[PDB]
Amino acid sequence: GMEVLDLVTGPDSVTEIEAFLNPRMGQPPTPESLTEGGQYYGWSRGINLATSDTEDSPENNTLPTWSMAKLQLPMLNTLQMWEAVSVKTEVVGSGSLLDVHGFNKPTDTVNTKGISTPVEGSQYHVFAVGGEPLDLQGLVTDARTKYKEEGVVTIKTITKKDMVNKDQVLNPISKAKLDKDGMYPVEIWHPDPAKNENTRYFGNYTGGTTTPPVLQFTNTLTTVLLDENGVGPLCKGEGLYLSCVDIMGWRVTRNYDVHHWRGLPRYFKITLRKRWVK
Amino acid sequence: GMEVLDLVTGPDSVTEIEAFLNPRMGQPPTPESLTEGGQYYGWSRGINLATSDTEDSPENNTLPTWSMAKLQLPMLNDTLQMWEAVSVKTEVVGSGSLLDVHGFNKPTDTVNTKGISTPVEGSQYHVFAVGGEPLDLQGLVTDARTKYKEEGVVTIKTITKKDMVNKDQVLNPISKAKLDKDGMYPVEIWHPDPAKNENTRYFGNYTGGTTTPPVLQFTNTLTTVLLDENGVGPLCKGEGLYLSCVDIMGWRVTRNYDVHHWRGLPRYFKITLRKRWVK
Amino acid sequence: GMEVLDLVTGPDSVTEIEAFLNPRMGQPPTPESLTEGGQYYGWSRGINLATSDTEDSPENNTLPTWSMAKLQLPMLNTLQMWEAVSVKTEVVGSGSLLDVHGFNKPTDTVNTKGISTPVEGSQYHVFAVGGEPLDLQGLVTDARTKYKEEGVVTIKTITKKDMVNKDQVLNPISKAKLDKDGMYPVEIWHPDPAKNENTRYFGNYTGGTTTPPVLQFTNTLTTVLLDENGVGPLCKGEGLYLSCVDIMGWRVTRNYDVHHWRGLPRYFKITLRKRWVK
Amino acid sequence: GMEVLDLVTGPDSVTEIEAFLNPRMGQPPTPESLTEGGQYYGWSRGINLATSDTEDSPENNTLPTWSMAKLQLPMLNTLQMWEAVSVKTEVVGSGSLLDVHGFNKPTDTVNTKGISTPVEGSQYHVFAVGGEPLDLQGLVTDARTKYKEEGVVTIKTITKKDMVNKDQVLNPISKAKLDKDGMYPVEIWHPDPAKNENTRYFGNYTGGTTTPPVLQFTNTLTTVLLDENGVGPLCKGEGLYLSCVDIMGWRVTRNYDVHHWRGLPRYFKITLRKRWVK
Amino acid sequence: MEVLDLVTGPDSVTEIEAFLNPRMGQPPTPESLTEGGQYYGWSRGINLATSDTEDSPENNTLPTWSMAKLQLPMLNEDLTCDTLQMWEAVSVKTEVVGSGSLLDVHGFNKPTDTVNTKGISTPVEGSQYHVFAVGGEPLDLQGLVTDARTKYKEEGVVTIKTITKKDMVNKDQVLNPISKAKLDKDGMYPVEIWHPDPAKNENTRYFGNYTGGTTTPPVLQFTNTLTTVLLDENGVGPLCKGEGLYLSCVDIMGWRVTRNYDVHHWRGLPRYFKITLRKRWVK
Repeated sequence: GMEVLDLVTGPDSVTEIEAFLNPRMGQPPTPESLTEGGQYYGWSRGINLATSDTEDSPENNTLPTWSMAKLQLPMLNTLQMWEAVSVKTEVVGSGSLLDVHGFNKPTDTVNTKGISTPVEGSQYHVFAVGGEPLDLQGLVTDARTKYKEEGVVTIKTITKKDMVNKDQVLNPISKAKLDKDGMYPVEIWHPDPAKNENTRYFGNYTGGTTTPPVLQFTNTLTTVLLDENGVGPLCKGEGLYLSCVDIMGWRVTRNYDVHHWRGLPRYFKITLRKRWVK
Repeated sequence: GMEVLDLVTGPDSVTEIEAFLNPRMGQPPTPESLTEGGQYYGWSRGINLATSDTEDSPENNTLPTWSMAKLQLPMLNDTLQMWEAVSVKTEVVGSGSLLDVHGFNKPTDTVNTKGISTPVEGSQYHVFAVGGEPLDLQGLVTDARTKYKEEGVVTIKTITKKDMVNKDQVLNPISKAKLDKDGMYPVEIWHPDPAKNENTRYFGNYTGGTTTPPVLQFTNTLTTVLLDENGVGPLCKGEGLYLSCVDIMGWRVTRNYDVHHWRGLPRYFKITLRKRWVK
Repeated sequence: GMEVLDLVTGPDSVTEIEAFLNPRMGQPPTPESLTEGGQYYGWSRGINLATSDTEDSPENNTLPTWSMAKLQLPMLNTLQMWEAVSVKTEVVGSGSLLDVHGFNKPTDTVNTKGISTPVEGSQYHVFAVGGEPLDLQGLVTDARTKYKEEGVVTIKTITKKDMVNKDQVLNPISKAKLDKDGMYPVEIWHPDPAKNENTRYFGNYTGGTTTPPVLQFTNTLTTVLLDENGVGPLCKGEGLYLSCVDIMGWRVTRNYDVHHWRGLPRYFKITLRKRWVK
Repeated sequence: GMEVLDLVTGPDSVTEIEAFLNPRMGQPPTPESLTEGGQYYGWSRGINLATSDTEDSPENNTLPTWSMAKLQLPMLNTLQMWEAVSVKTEVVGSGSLLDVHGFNKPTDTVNTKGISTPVEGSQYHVFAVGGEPLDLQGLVTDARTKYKEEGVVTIKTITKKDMVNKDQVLNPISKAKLDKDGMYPVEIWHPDPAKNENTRYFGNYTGGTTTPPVLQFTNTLTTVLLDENGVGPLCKGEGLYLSCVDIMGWRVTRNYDVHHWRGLPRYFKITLRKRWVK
Repeated sequence: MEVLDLVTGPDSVTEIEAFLNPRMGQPPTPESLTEGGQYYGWSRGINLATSDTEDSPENNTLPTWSMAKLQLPMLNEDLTCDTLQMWEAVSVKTEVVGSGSLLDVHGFNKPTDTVNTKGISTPVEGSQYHVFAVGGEPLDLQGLVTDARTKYKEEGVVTIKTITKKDMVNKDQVLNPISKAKLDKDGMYPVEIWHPDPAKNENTRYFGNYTGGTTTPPVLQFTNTLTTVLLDENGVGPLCKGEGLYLSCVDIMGWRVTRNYDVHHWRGLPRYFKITLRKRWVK
C-alpha cells in the first residue's frame, strides 16, 4: 500500500501504545550482580584510550550503542495500515544526577573533600519513531579505529572490508539499518537524511569535557509525526520501530580520571490510527 | 466518575485557591532555634561523602526531598460534580536573597581570605505538578548499592521490601511510588512517572555542574494552562487537590573542607478550578 | 471602585507619562564631590564580609535597595480611574561597561597587565508598574544577619522582633510595602505573589561570580499591562507606582579583591487611559 | 509634516537604498600603510590603563566610537515625506575570526604553542535607522575619567564643564545627537529612550573577558520600522540617518597581554515609501 | 525578468538531493590512511606566524567553502519565446551529519589527565562556523580578513590578491567593495577570507552562524522534519539561471588538539541538502 487514502473510522480505529527503552551505554543488563559488573548497568565501563596514533582499539563495553525496539501492533488484514500520528516522549531520571555524595573524583582533590563530582560533559539525545528500521549512515572520527569484529555492528561488518578515508566524511557505501538493540555504536552510526522516508527522527548534540548537563521533562508535550502532507509513519507488517540514545555525560573516578558514560531511559507513548491504503 | 460532561454554571461554580510550599532540603523546620540547627532551615546539612566504592550511606538531612500538599476543596454532591483544575500561576520566591555575598562562605580570594562570600552555584532542579491525586513516582538511582537509611525516608526498598537491583539504575517498572507525604521522598531517587499521571500535569528541568550560575525568572503575569488536548484539566478525587514541587538553586560552600549545603526556595501556587459534571 | 465598567472616551482620556529611576546600589546621590564619596554613585561601597558564622553585619552602603517612584496623575473626579495599559521600559547605559581602561583588578594578575576587568557576576533585573505600592515578601539567606536598625527597612523593622528561622523560607508574617526609594534591600525583599493584585512585576536573576553580564535595549518593545480580563492596574488616588532594581554585577579593585555592585538606571514610559468604575 | 496622512501611490513612490558602515574602533582609515598604523584599521590601538584611582586618561585611538552616515533621498516637494518602512541589516565578516594562525597570545602559554587565541570577550551590537540624528544620553563608568578634549565628543564637549557624579547614573543634562562618524565613544553615549521618536534602535551587550563571540547572518531577515500606529521614521529634509556599532571582543598580543578591540562592518538595505503629510 | 504564474501539469515539481563533503584542508586524495588520507575531514596541523610581520598559513590548514552546481532538466526549446519557464527553489531540508562521531573520546588526542596521561581523549571543542546557501547562480562573496599582511600562498587558494592582482590593502580588514568574488569552485575559497556578500545575492538565500572561543562546547541539532523556506517576501524562490542550482556550505565543529605541542586540527562535517523545486513562468 503506497497510495494513502482516507482515515479508517469505527471501533478500535485508534490505539495508544507505550514503551520504555533502557540505555545501552556499554555494560549489558546481565550479569545482574552488583559486584560482578551489574553495578555498571546504565553506564559504560571505563573508557580505554589509544596507545598510539595507529593503535586505537576501544572495548565494546566502553561504546554507547543505539537503543531500539520493534513493537507489534494489532492485526489488520483496499488494505489498512497503522499510521503513527504523534508521540509523547520523555527522558526519565535526571534527578538522579543530584547524587553528589558518592565516591567519584571529589571537588577538593587536595584534601579529598567537597562533593562527589556530578555527571558532566558531552551529551547526545536522539529519538525516532517509524514504520521500519531507522536508516543509518556511517561516519567516524578515525577510519583507522580497530573496532572489535564480534559484539558490535560497525562499517566493516556491513562492507566486509576495512574502513576507508571517505568514512571520516560522507561515504554513501557505509549504510545500515538499526535492526538490533545495543549493537550499533552511536560514534559510528547516524540517522541517514537521504533515506528515512517512513521515520521521523530528532537529535541534538552538546560537546565538551565539563559541560553542565541540561534536561527538560513534562507530560504535557506532544510531538506530531505527520509529514507536510498530513501523513504519519506507516507501519509495515504492523511493526512500529522506536529508536533512541540519551547520553548525559560522564562520571569520573578517583583513579586516573577514568570516565564512565551515563545514559538514561526514554519513555514513548505513541498514538496510532488506521489508514486506508492501495 | 469517569465520563466528562459539561461545565457547571451558576453561583460558586469557579474557585481560586492559593498555597505556598516551603522547600525540603534536609534540615526540618524544627528545632526553630538559630543555634540548635534551625539556622539550616531552607538548606541541607553538610553533604557527607562515600568512604569507598561499596560504602555510600547519605544522611537523610543531606537529601532534598519532594515538597507536597493536599488541599481540601469545597464540598460537592441527579448526577455528580467534580472540581477541575483549569490553570495555575506559580512562582519561585526569593532568588534576590542569593545576592547576599557578604556572609562567611568560602571566599572568592582564597590567597588572602578576601573578595566576596561565594554565592550559591551549581546543580539546579525545578519541578512542579498539579493534579487530582498524588503525583505518581518512578524510582531510578545513580547507584543501586547506595545504603539509604531505613528510617525517616521513603526509598525503593521501602516499597519493594527488598534491596535495590541493577535495573534500578535504569527503568525498573517495579520501583514505583506515590508522592503522598511532604519531606519524605528524595529527589535523587523519585521522578515523575510518565507512564502514569493521567490526572496530573508536571513540568521539570535540570541543569547540572558544580559552579554553574543559577538562573530564575519570576512574574505574576504568567498562567500555566492545565487542560489536556481534549480541554480537560485534572479532576479532583474526593475534592482533593495535590500540589508537588522541588526547587533547588545549587549549593553554598563553607570555609571548612569545602562542605556543601543545598539551597532550596519556596514555591507559590494559585490554582483556578471550575465544577465539571461527570457520569 | 471595585467593579470595572467601560473605557472613557473624549478629550484627554488617554495620557502618557515618563520617568527614569536611578539605581540605589549603596552610595547615596550626595555628597556630590568626586573625592568625598560621590565617585561611588551608581555603585555600592566595598562589600564587607562576615567575621564568623555568627557575626554577619553588612554596612547599609553595601546593600543594593529597591528604586521606586510615585507619580501623580491628572485629577479626575460612577467615577473614573486611571488605568495603566502598557509600558515601554529600558535599562540605559550598558555601553559604559565597555570601559576596560580603568584601575580595576587587571586580567593578567601575574604581571599586573592586560585590561581593567569589566563588571561581571550576579545580575538581577526587576521592574513593576502598579496602582499602589509593590507588595513585598521577606526572605533572607541568613536569619542571623545583623542588619543595621537605622537607614534600611528590614524584617525586624516591620515585626519589631528578631528574624526567625522561617524567614529563610516563606514566612507570611514578614511582609512590607515598597513605599520608599533606596531603603528596602533586594537581598531581603521580594515581590509578593500572594498579593500585588493591582501591580504587574517581571523579574530575572542570574548568579555566579564571573558570569558575563547580558542586556538588550530597544525603543520598539511594549510591555502590555492588561490582565486576563483586559484590565490594567488601576491607580488609587491617581497615584502610579514604578519599582525596579537593575544590578549588572561587580567591579573588583586591586586591593584585597574588594567588590562593588554596579547598577544602571531604568526608563519607563507608561500609557494610561481613563476607566469608568463603580 | 506633523500630521500623517495616506500613502502616496504612482511611479517612483517606493525606493530602496543601501549602505555599509565601517567600524570605528580607534585606528582611523589613514594612514593606509601597513607599517605606519594602517595594519590596525578595523581594530583599536592597544588599550592603555589608568595609573591610579585618580588618573584615568584613555587615548582616543583606544576608544570605539559610533559609526554613522546621513543618506540623501530623492527630492520631493499637502506635502510628501519619505517614510522608512523596513530594513535588512547584517554584520559582515565573522568568518575572519576563524584566523587562529597569527601572532596573538597563544593558547598554550607554558610552552608558547597551540593556536593564536581568537577574538573573545565583551561584545556590543547596536543599530538604528531614523529620520534625524540618533539622540544620545551620556552615562559613564567614571565621572573622573580624563577624556581628551580634542578628537572625541564627550560630555564635557557638550556641557563645557567637567563631568559630575550624576553622570555615572542618568543625568538628563548630559545629552547629544549622533551627528558625526567616528567621534562619539560608545562607553559614554547611549541611545536616549526619552527622545528618538523618529528613530528605531536595537541594541545588545554581552560582557566578560574571554566570552565566546556569537553572530548570526542571513539575507532573509527583515526588520519592520513601523511604530504601533503603522508609521515608520519620517525623513526630515529627505535625510536618512543610519547609526551602528559592532564590537566582537578583543585580540590579545604576546606582549604584556595588550588588548585591541575588533569591530566589523554593517550592511543596511532600507525600503522607503512616500507619505502624504500636513 | 518578470515572474508570472506557477507552471502546472506532470513533472512540474521535482526534488533533488546532494551531499557536500567538508573542505577543511586535507584533500580527498591520497586515499591511503598512512600517506595523508587519515586527515580527510580535518585540516592539517595549524601553523602559526613567527612574528607580527610573518604570517604564512599553509593551504592545507585553511578551511574552504564547499560548493556544488546541480544541472536541472532543460525547460525551454527556444529562448526567443515571449514567455519561458524557470526552475524555482521553493524549500530545502538541510542537515549536518555525523555529530555523534564527536563522541569518540578514546583516541590519541591530548588527554584530560595530563599528570598521568589518562582520562579521556579531549573531544573536538572551540570555534564553530555553519553556513549554507541555495541559489540560482554562484554565491556572491565579499572579502574581509583579520590581517591584510597575511601572506597567503599564491597557488592553491583563491584569495583577494588572486582577484585584484594586487596585494591586500588596509581596507580589506573592513569592508572594501573592490574585494569581491563568486563561489565558483569547491575547496578553494578560504572561509577566513570570503563571506556572503549582503550587497548582492538577490537570487540566493544564505544562513550563517558563528560561535567563537577556544574550548567552547560544540552544539548541533539534526532532524528530518525541518523545512527551510526559500521564498522571498514576494513568494519567489531562487530562479535557476540556465537550469543551474548552486549549493554552498561550510560546517566547522572546532578543533582536535594533539599530544605534540598542542597542534590543532580543524574538524568539519558533511551537509545534506534536499531541495524542492517547481517550474515558474517568466518573461
